[PDB]
Amino acid sequence: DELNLLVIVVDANPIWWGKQALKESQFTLSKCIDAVMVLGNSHLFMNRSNKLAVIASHIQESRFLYDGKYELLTSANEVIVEEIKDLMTKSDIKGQHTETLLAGSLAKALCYIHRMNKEVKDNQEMKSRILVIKAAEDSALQYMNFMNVIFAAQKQNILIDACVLDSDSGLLQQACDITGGLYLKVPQMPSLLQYLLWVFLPDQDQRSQLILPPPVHVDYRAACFCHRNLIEIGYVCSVCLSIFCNFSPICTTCETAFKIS
Amino acid sequence: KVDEYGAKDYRLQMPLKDDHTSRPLWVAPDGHIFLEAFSPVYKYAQDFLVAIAEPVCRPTHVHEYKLTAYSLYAAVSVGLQTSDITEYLRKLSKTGVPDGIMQFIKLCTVSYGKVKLVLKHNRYFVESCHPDVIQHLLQDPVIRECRLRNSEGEATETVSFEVKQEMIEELQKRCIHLEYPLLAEYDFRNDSVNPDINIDLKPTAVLRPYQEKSLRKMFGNGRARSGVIVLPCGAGKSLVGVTAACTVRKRCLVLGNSAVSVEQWKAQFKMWSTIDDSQICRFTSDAKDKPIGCSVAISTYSMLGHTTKRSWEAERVMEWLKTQEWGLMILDEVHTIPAKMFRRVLTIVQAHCKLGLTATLVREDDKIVDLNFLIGPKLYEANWMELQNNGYIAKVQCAEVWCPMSPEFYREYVAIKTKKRILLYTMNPNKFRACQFLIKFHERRNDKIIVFADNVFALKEYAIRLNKPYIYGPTSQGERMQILQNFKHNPKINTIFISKVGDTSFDLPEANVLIQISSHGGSRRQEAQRLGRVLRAKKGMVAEEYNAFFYSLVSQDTQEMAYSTKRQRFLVDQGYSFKVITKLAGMEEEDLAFSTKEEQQQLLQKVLAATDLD
Amino acid sequence: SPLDIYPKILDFHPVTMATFTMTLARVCLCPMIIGRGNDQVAISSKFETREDIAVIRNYGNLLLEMSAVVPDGIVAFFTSYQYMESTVASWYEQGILENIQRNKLLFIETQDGAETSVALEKYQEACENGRGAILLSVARGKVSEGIDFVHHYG
Amino acid sequence: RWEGGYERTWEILKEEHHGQVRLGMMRHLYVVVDGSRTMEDQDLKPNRLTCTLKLLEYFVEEYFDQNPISQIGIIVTKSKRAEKLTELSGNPRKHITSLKKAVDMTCHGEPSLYNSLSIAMQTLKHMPGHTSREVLIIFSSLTTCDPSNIYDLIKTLKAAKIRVSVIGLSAEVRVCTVLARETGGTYHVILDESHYKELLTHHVSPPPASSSSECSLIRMGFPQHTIASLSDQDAKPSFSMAHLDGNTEPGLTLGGYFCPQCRAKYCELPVECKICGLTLVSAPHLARSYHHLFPLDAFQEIPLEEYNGERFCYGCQGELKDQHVYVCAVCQNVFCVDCDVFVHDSLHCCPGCIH
Ligand SMILES: [Zn+2]
Ligand SMILES: [Zn+2]
Ligand SMILES: [Zn+2]
Ligand SMILES: [Zn+2]
Repeated sequence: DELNLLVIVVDANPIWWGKQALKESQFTLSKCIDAVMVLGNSHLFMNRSNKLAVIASHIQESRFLYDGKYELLTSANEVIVEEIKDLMTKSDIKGQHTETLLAGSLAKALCYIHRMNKEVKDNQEMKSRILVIKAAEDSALQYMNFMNVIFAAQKQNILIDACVLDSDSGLLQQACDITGGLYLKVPQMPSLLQYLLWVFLPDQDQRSQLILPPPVHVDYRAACFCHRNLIEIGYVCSVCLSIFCNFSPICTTCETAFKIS
Repeated sequence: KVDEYGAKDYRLQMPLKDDHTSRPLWVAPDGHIFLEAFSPVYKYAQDFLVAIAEPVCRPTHVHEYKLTAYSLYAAVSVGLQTSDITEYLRKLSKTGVPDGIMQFIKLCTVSYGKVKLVLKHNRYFVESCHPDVIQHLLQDPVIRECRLRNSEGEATETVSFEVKQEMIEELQKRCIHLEYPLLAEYDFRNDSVNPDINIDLKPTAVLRPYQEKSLRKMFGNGRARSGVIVLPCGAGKSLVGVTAACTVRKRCLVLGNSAVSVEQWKAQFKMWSTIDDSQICRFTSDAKDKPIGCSVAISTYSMLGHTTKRSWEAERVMEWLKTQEWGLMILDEVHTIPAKMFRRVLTIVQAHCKLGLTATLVREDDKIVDLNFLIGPKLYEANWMELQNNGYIAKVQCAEVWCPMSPEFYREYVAIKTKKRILLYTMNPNKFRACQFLIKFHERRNDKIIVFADNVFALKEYAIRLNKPYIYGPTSQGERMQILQNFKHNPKINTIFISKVGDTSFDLPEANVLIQISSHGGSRRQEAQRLGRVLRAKKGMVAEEYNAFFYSLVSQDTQEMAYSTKRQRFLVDQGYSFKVITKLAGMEEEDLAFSTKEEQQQLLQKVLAATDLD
Repeated sequence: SPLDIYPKILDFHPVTMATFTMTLARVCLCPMIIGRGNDQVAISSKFETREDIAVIRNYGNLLLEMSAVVPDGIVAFFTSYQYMESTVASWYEQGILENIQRNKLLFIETQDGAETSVALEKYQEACENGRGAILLSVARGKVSEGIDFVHHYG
Repeated sequence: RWEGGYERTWEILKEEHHGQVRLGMMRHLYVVVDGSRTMEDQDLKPNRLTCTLKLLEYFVEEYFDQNPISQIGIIVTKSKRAEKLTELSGNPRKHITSLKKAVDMTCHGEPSLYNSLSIAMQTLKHMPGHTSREVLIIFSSLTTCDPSNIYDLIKTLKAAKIRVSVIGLSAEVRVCTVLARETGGTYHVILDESHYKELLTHHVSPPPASSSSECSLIRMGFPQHTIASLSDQDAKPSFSMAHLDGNTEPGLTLGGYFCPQCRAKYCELPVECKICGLTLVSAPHLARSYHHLFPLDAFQEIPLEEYNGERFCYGCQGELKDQHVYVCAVCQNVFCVDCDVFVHDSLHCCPGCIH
């Protein structure tokens, strides 16, 4: 009855992969896509009850991806190969927006998980996990929506694993900490697939008996809005929850004067 | 036709129609009918089958009823014709109705309602609108002897004729042989000979839906009709009798097994009927009242059946009864009637309407077919499980507890082949320990414990060893009543040993735990009746499915096993289940009697001292 | 209720005789008739049946259930003072009245208006103080004449 | 006289957000639970006590999930007395344990609302004005015993600006109605277990702040999870201050959370520091209530036949076969019923709006 859904989110920023191609490094985006497809094939391979949901997170929007080879696996891969080429051929950069729409893809994934869970037979239980791979820089404005996604996932108890390639993002660290997911940076991108298999592929119950790398320490410092500087103790607004390092009689954000005698 | 598997191949004679789910009835050509209780049309089919068919098995799901000529005559007396019944069967039978079944109904229905017997001026007249059948009946020599003739030997002449009272019962058997059953129709409202009685129903009396339904079945077309009604013990049977007597309002006679039942009936009439106490008299050997002005009389079979010389006052009472014309008579525990002495009472008493009320009808002597003409067809019999669900009766929790025989007892059990063998298995020390443990458990549970033991010696031994009250043969009435009233109220007394007298000789105070140790030998009706009488609905445990507790201690590998199985046949037919329990948890922790071997050896000595003479 | 009896009683002809039906967006009234007791005893108030102890006990059980269920405001109108006093005495002897008092406080009027007024004031104060108060009056007493009930009183 | 005739032959025949208004950012909630004889009633299966306490555990879970900066106190009024079942704190585990222990209690006596309200007022007397004072009362029985006038206590609560909301079980009580209306709280009545859950969920959400609500600049600290390694010479195991409060021997933990103001060591967060009174919080805890600041408005409902557009949901790519389609106000996307429900109830954000 173990219905395990493995959600895959891909950092499809064209800028980072274009630069990497300019670097002519050992690892390319095609290798990342192949590794993702292999991981999904193995996930469906482990058990029939296991299901796969793959969504591509591109700057323009989020795309739902899904001869000696398994027929259903062959069809799924050719579908995915069709989807990625379809996106890339139509991938036109029109605008100065560079940050990946990380939050929106997560919201779409959560909605799909909810839809499938409603469709789950009541005789069976659906464990769901989301795997996200990080390549380009993190997004700044999506912080509120990212926190909302984290809160919703923790409410529905969905593990979220973040995989770092080049750029570390403390947001992903905190997300994995709160959600209980696994966070790790892979230095050898070509070896990356094994890190997915050795760590991300096993289920959390399986990971319990298995010996795992220790979790990375995560900080939760706060930046005071008037200068965005990290502090230890700060003054919090009782109205709009704004943080101020210096005592103020009037709040800047909610425009409320502090009634202190 | 019979298949090789023993099933009778009825496929050829039962043409199935596609209305499967809608039609819930199966009509086998053997006369048996099957109904599915889970069908949405169960209630209507149940009510229809009650009037037309005699129940056989009423388990949870699939009920089996039977068709008899008596059932058909009862349905006709209700007022249902052949065409409507056949149409309803067809609308409910899953397959085609067999023609032989149809022919059987056709044969029975036509002959019904032909011969009528009327009692007027202490004279019994047989009348019919068809003198051809009447003239045909004159041919029978038995009828010729039964038909009243002049003192000169000459037979007397809408044409009817008087009939000898003492020859009525033999004529009744002849009517079945003549295939013309008597019609017991009473002028409920048209009576003028017998004056009414100022007796009514007090407002405290409430008729439950099944009670009112049974009464309405009895009173066909507003006219009282003699018959037999089966009511479970504790379902207000006495209330139903009082209600029927108040309804008829004519001269009412009731017969009970013992004077205790007489007192119960008198209290019931005082509790519900509006008749004056002065008009109520008991024809008992101890409490005597003049028959004059006795609007309603309560008596016993032995008093009326006392063939030996009675008291001179009893002679006057009998003369008054014979002179008195009884519009209504009430009989209790109808299963006792088939006895010759009690049957003679029916001839003795001249009564128009005779209604019998009882809890069971399975006589081990199968003397019930003739009983159909002694009184009439069975009018009604409620579903016990249905009353359990409705909460009218306590839902009994039934257990069969297997007690292994002691090998020394078992060796002696094999040794004896005679009637003395009863004491061997009825005095099992392991059974004694199990009984002691159960008594401790229920006393800690604070329940009323009734120990039923047919053997007098076994009952006295158990009661003395356990230091509990015992009831046996003589049982002086004052001491009996004292012990009963102590049991009802005194919390110190909650364990009463009652011998065979507890069945019908007196009323049993309501209890919850009934432990049966000794058996009559297969009295499937007597012990079931006593069980139903013991256990009644109890407030507080209404929600729970097990508010009444019954346990039967059976000696393993003995002839008691076969007796228990034969006995529970009727209760299983009533849908009651019995769970077999061998191991009693908690006995090892508790210390009980005969813990050591020689104690059981001493008990064996005591029992063997009681040889075949005892 | 009868629109024609009054012209006969007062010996005159009103020009207009119209009854204004009440339209409710919310059904604020639940008139119910209970003539069957717990034991299915026929409930009646005829003087022949007023002395029945069974009806007294049925009324006591109904009152106890109402106090245990219905909110604080309870008023019960009997048919006569003597019958009400006899029923109250019977309930006190039966012991049911103690449970009723435990559920909600009990107040019974008497002949004198002055003490009756104090009893009514105590009843209203108890209702306003959150403790269930039960009033027992007669249909022809002063309560039915000039005493009005607030929503939490009626 | 019904015995004349009876036949059943014919029966055998063929056949809710408010506006952009200030709310209760800081909450001091006290829950009042009745313990009278009426709690044994089976209005909610199996009885009032068990269902009420299970719903209370669920309510505490949701309340701490949505209000990290709130506090919970549990009071049981039994036998005309008031007993503080649980101390005022933010720990969900202790509250759940206390409720589980109270599941097997004995319900007897009568409620004493006066004493319970007096205890709550005394407890919340010293709380700061900016923090909201909220009281929830579960009233099973319709009657209570009060040693003194309750209207004086009502005046005291009004002067102390304490909000009290009551959810009765049988019917409405006039005194409780007046109390809730004057204190600014809301009075409700249980219809069934589902309605009980609905009312509890509604009361989870912060209440709107009245005009009298203060606006003060409160100072809070945000320590990290200082973990010491035994290989380092600077590893100082120390017992937790919260763990010292208990009877069991505190666990000597190598590291943890240390107060930036007085170096007080705590293993549980977010908990205000006991020594200096500083409230030690974390950034997600503050952000956990941000959705209340920007509620998600209801989307426009247009049936599929009336919508001439995409037949795939924007949220789950599911083919739109439902009778109703929910279109956003901002980005005007297409969402099915399930996605619309989940977004409004939990996500509180529109995917296209993020885009
Ligand atoms: Zn502010
Ligand atoms: Zn500190
Ligand atoms: Zn959707
Ligand atoms: Zn939108």
